[PDB]
Amino acid sequence: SRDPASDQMQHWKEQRAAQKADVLTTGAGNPVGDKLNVITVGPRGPLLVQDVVFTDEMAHFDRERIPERVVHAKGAGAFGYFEVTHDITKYSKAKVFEHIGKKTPIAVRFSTVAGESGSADTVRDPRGFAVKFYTEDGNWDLVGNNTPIFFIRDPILFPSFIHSQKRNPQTHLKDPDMVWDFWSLRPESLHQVSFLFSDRGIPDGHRHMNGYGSHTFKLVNANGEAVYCKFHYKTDQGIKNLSVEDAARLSQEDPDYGIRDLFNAIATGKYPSWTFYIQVMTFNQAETFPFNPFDLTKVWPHKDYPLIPVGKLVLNRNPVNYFAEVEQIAFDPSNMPPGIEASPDKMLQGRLFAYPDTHRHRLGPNYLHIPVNCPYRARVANYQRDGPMCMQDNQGGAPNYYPNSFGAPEQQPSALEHSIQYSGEVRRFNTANDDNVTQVRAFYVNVLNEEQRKRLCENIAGHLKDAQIFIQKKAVKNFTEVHPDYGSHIQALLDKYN
Amino acid sequence: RDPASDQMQHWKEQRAAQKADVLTTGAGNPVGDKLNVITVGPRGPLLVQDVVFTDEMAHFDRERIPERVVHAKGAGAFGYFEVTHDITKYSKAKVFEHIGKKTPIAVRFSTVAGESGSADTVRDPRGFAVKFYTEDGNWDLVGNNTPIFFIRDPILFPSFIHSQKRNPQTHLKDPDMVWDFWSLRPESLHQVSFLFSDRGIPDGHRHMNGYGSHTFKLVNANGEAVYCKFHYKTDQGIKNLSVEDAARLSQEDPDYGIRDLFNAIATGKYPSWTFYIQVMTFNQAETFPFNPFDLTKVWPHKDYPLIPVGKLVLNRNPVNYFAEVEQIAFDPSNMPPGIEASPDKMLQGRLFAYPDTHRHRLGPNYLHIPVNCPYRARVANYQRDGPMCMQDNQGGAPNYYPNSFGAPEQQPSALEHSIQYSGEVRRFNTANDDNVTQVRAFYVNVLNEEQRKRLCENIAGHLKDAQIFIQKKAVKNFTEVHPDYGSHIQALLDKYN
Amino acid sequence: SRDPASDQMQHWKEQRAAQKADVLTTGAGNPVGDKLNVITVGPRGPLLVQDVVFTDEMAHFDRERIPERVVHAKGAGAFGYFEVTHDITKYSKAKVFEHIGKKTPIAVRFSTVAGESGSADTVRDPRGFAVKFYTEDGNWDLVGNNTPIFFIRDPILFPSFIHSQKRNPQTHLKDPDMVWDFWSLRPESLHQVSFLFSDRGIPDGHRHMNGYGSHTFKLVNANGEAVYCKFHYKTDQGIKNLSVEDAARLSQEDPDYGIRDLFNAIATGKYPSWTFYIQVMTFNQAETFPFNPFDLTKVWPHKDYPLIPVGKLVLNRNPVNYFAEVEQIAFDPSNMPPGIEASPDKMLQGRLFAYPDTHRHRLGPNYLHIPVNCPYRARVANYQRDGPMCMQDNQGGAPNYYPNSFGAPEQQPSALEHSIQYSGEVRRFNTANDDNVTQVRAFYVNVLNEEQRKRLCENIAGHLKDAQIFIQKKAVKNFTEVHPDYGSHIQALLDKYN
Amino acid sequence: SRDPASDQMQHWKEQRAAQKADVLTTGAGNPVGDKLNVITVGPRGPLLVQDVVFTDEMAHFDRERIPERVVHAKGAGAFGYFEVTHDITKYSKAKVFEHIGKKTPIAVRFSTVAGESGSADTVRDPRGFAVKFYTEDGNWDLVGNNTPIFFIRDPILFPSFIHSQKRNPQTHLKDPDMVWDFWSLRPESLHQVSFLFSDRGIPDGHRHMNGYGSHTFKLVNANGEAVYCKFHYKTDQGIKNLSVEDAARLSQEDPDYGIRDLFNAIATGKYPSWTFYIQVMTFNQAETFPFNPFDLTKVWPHKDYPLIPVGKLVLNRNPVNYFAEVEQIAFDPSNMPPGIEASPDKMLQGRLFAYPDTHRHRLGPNYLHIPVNCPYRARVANYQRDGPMCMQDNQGGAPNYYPNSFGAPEQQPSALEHSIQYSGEVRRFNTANDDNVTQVRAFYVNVLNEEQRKRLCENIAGHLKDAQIFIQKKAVKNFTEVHPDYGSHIQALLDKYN
Ligand code: HEM
Repeated sequence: SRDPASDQMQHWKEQRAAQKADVLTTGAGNPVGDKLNVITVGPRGPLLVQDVVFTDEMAHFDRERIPERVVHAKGAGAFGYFEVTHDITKYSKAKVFEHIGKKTPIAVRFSTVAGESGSADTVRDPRGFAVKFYTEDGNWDLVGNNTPIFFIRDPILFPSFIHSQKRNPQTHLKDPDMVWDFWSLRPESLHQVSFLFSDRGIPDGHRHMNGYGSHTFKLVNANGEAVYCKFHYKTDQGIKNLSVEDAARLSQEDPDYGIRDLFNAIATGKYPSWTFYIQVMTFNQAETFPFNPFDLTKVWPHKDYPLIPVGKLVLNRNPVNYFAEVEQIAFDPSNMPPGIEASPDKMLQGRLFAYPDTHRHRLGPNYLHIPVNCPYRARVANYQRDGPMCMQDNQGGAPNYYPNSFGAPEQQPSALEHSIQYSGEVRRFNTANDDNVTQVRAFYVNVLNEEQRKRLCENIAGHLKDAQIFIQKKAVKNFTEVHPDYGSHIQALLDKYN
Repeated sequence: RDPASDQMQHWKEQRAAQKADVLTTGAGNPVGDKLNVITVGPRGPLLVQDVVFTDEMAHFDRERIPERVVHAKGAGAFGYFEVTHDITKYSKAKVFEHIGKKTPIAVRFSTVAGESGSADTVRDPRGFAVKFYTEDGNWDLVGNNTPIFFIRDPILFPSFIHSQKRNPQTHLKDPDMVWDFWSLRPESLHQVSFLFSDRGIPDGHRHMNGYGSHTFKLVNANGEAVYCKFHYKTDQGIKNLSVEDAARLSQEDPDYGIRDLFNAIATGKYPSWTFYIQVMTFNQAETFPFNPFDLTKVWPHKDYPLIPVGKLVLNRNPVNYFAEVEQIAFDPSNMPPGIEASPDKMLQGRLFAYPDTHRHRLGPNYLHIPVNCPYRARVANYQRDGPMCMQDNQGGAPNYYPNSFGAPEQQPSALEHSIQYSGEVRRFNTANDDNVTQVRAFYVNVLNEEQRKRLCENIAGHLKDAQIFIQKKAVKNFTEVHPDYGSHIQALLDKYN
Repeated sequence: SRDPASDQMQHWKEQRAAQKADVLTTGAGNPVGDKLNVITVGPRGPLLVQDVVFTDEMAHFDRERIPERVVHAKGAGAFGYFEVTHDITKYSKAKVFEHIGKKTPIAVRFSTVAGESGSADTVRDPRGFAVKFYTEDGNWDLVGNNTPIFFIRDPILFPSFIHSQKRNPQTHLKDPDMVWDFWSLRPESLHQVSFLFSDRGIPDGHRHMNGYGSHTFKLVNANGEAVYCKFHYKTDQGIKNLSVEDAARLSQEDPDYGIRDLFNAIATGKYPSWTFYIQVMTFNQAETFPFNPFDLTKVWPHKDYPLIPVGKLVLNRNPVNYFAEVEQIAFDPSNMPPGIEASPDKMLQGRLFAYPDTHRHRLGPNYLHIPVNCPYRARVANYQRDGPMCMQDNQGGAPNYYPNSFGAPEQQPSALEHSIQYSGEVRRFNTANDDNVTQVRAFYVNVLNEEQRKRLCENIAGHLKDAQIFIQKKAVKNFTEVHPDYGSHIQALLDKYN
Repeated sequence: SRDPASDQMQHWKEQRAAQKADVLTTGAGNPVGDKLNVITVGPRGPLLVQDVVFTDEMAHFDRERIPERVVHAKGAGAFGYFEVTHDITKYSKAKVFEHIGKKTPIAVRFSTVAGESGSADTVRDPRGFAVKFYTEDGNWDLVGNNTPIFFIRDPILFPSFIHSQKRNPQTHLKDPDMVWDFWSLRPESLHQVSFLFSDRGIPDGHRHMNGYGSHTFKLVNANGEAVYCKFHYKTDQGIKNLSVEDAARLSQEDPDYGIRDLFNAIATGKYPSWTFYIQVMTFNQAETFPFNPFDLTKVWPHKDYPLIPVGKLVLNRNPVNYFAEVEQIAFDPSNMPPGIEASPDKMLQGRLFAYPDTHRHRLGPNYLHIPVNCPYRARVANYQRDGPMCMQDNQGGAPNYYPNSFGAPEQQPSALEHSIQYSGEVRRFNTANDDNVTQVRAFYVNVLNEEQRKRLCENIAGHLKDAQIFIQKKAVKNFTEVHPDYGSHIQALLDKYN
């Protein structure tokens, strides 16, 4: 009768109408005589401990909630597949791109950074775009965003950035004062601030936005030659955005606009698609780059590094159970198959450690046993062993020590990583005084036109109006360093707001 | 502007003289640098010897604790309780022992279905939980903004919460589930009528009443027991908001209640609530037309007049929201001598439910958290080692009872009241009970024409998205309540469809 | 060769000699190229975060320890089956006894009460005998002991008893001072103390001891008539015991004597067997019992309540992985199928609440999805849809609320429990003087002969010699109340020891 | 009266005879009326959920156990102080060594590696010697052992070594087969094996053994000049050991021999003492060392690197609660104050990451709020925020992001580390074919005499007799590579044993 997002239970009943309803069992499978009333001493007496069904149900209900992700809590998920359309075997030996036509199952989670589990979808926020590839050589987690860059470039400032973006520790209120204080004290965030406050900041659903790995990745081919690559997945449905008033109205109407849109589009046969590209940079070009090639704030221009098509991402399956397949899913950037490796990108290096720790915290030590996280296209044969909530044979009676003389699993020499000589001094290097203005200026002048610049300035001024006077002055100084037109228009809008 | 916006300026001015403290790690080792990571060369990989980076990242990775399964979105405050009248005849508890006895309190305001990132101004019953720090230990009065509840049997609470919350597959709200449960359980008609009225969306936490909603037993020094209700009525006046204003406030600031409470407390506008009771004797409990322990039944003020007890004043904001509001736990089983529980099935179920979820959400030793500590009581027992054992594990005291070495001893005075019951211990079907007359009286007498019209409009607006047969069942229940109720609701639904 | 326990890895290698050694993978299935050395900059340089395999394996190593059971930590497990031999369908309608010859899979765990995971098997301690039945009506957990009785009779004293049996809170040393202080202050433990310090207190392996449910259970047949029953499983291998010197010597030589003995006996075709009996008591007989029929410190004499054979317990399978099948197993006495229910036995009522709580703490909220704990002979269907490490499909998109109009699982009236009318007053009743002497006197006089009495007195005196003078005097007073011969022999031995 | 280890409770009662016994309260401080009987309807009725005190007590008892340490589970603890006796300010700028006479509180935990919680003290095992210093610059954890060296030299093999030392995954029994298989496949463990099977392998209590940091630590003085140092704490009570028969007898009598000995010695005014030494090595000597100066299997001879006294360790206080002060204590080697830093020792680098992870696992994310782990001699201010069991004010309303313009805590420039130029290709370097024989040979010939070598061979043969033939042959080949006398004596003893 209605759209698929509301007829879920009617569809379930139609699907399971011929068969009889299952009997009501306890946790241990004991059938339940009654589940409407509790055992009491007469009509008006106290409760009995002997109500094992009540105790079981109440205890399980008391433990429903697991810790939410520290970032990207609110999200929507889907399942699909990946198809290779062109040969990039000259760059990487990974089995994902081994030949043309090789389908590969994938899982995708869309999310917002600062939004909590009960927040609205249509808000001004960078969007999370996490893709998991189920491959015969284990799982590969491409955890990207809807933006090629990020706010900061050094890992130790990520918790401070998240704290500044989140609620005030005392009042529990979202605070543009902290937001703009951090943004002005770290001027490298100007590029991402411009990207977020442009019209692309509030996309019209998850099907109308691009995805970027944002990191330079290392591709090793069969000969051992290594190149540096970027990852872009571009939507085939077209880029579409929403206005501020429309975003606020959608937020007040339905906070789950993105989830509902994705669910309906998938259930109506309107499968969203993304085209997979790469940008390959050689070692020589990495040495001769005008900036740091591994800088998270920098992009690679399309003129010197043209996009090369690789494959296509199609999402064609809604999650059966949201908690089972979306809430419990974990993306580990360290999960990289042979042929793809990490670069000296400091942010990526920090992410290599950050994610498994929080996954063990919020999902348990054995979270890789969860079906959505399992590499079911492979076998996990190693010397890892006993853990909390270990529902596996625990690899049976196999030896749990290595090396051994009893035919236990053995390492494969071909999986050894690429080696690069690194010369220098092991110390902390100050990098806040780097170049932060030229790419932002190029984006503002060349990429943006008059109306988009006006909208960007209006959005920045509207968000910054609630900050303190000196914070606004510092932000204005940064914007003026970017461009005098930027700074002057922002100052004028702020002055009329005051 | 508001003090909440000027929080950091206030914090800076609070020192105004002291230089910034040194930056230490978790173990107190001073930090040489906290802006850059240790790398080999300008463009090299990270090194594991960055102990400060590993510590900060690991602590950041574990910042989130599980949210409460219900009443997740909350606002808290601290204050005190003052006794204004003598009710020592009914109860011997030291909270009401004498007039003028100040007593520290802590309260939390919350919404039932609202998750952590949700808007305050939403049509939802409001949580009003009060904790009393008393020399006889802590007392948790976990009330609501309504004198009643939707259901009356404990085993249906998880089903009700599931129906109120997201769809398991689509993760979307389902009025289909909400109204299916409401129509299949007609006892929720009274609370539904209360919620879909003007009082459903209050204008801040300072403009709503609080109700324990349960019949409690008061035992005096002689052992004579009575049944009592608890009402705390706002002295600031009852204030409500329209649906358009509620939606606009939700779109503007989801934390309107938190901000309003914070500003009112910080501006010297301390909210107050007047404490009352409704005492019922044993015989009147036998002569009550309905079940006196029914959660869907109130006691009319004509036969059970309100009698003032004290006043609740909130005059302090939380210093740290996570430390004093997120980590606070309210256990209804925490009852001092002189107050006990009744055979109210819902209360009996809560007595077991709350400590379990507190041990899950905060940890086995959650009573060692400062906000949950009974710092007016000298705790001494035989409970021992647990995860994050905190204070002293009670030292070298014997950990078994009884013993011959002067370990803590039970005192006979704290013995509970003894009442005899007769009957067969079995499950009793109590869904066919009376559910109509109190709702009918509230609709006809308490409300007027415009309030009934608004109530019907709100119910129709919420119910229009349900399926046809669910709407028909709900309409039949409303017609059973009153033909005019049912007919107006059905007309509005037909216009909506 | 040697015992099969020592040849485990040789057997494993012989079994897996016809198959290629598995490749070494990470947690996510990524193949490992070098698991012998860490990534270092140069030969003598610092470690780099890039060792994703090192971090993952070390993190899993850091979390392999789950909390040990608060009691019965040291354990040995086995798997087998239960065969019905006779007809008891007149007493209970449970499908576990429905027909003759109906095989039923079982799992058992043998344990000591006060022993930790690192302690010796051959010590003086009541032995745990927990049996799990996998039945089409869900799992049934018969959690018995090697003694028909217990130390106490009121559940609020169980933590105090365990504390007195365990280490001193300050010195972390065993304290017979606290042991005998609690024993003397609780005279009801005299029967259990006599049983424990008799010859059968130190059994020679788990195959040479009996098992007792120790509780009166309610059996409901198809007509609704309810009787009270006991459960006895008697070893077919014979009752064999060990001396104090031999027990100490075996403890010194090998702390895992029981585990090794059970493993070798099962692996050598020496399947241990236990014969299953019941002791049925009617409502009128319970009303006319000389003592409390529900008292945990009282037995039912075989003359008035003859044992009726039911079936046989055979163990014929060793655990494949000890942690997976013995450490992670959980026995819930509340897991009772229809036809068997609990009695007003206060200890049993307390256990009904105690066990699931500690299981959720020790394993986790979803511990029933662990394969050893799954009711794989039952089709579980309920409305519990959440949990840390949700491992099945979370029952898909089925409605999570009850009642409903969409064909969700429904309760069946046939599982409704038995109802009795209990008259009285709801209050605490002091029950410390329920004739704690007559059964102990009867046992000591009739069951034990002169040499066994002498050995029992020697054992009690040897254990009590380290207590204080007043504690010894109180214990001697209790033993004299039991019998003057008991008291005089114990006091003479104590005076010789002091 | 007996010794304090048994008169604990009597002394506790004597200390509190002149005060009324405290009332019995619940967890929330509500007084308890009756903690001896449960509330039941009538004399013989079912239990009722109204027993809030019973539910609280049972629930807290059900969660009494925390996960045991993956290694060094069985332990004994004590508290004392550290006194500086000489001037080492030229090597390090640490305030712990700042000047002479500076008393400093310390905490010490003694433990066995493979021993589990319920295991005997007198067992052949390397002994743990962990020292925590409470200083004004935070806590310093010197986590050493009773041996200057270790079994292996590469971090990734530590879990395999622990698995080989611990119980069989299937039979849950100890396996000398696994032990000697790992030992023979890793010949670098020969030095440590000789040390462990020498006479000092089973010390007579914790007061009669030395302690070694075993790692080369780097000391930075005020000028930034860095040196490499070792740490030795040598007992002033004398080195005393026990025979195999005596160790077995002590194990069968009392498994807590070490704990009891330490407790009695401290309570009787017999304070044990250890003298603090260092071995300083310069950069040039490290470059010219015949072996790897950072190798965990190599020592520094006293002729070239003489010991230089620093201070004294005195333990003069028993714990007042074993769980509160010994079980909950956590030692983090990364907790190093300014003036002391780590070296490129791979094992130390691995420990720096390993320890905090397992501490957060087994004690909770906020385990530094536990009083024994708190740095109460230093003031703590940082941007770490909300966690489970936040047992402090959570630093109030201070800003939770850095940098900021509101006077939040600031980094101290003088605490910056020492930078050393490091060159070489970032890759895994094999460390198995290194030199593993000459130091063991020197120890065997010079340090050991005839009877000591005979005892060492007897002990090794007694342990190795139960291994397989090929494992024994490989071990014999390793011992022959060490010395022909070693190999021939071991093989002759093995042939006599078989
Ligand atoms: C069988 C019936 C009920 C059950 C099983 C139940 C269960 C729960 C649970 C599990 C929590 C979470 C506590 C926490 O996470 O800290 C909670 C909180 C709460 N409940 Fe209930 N509840 C029931 C009925 C009621 C009733 C009748 C009222 C009011 C009259 C009520 C008012 C509240 C409030 C205000 C909170 C907020 C606690 C806080 O702010 O920390 N609930 N309840």
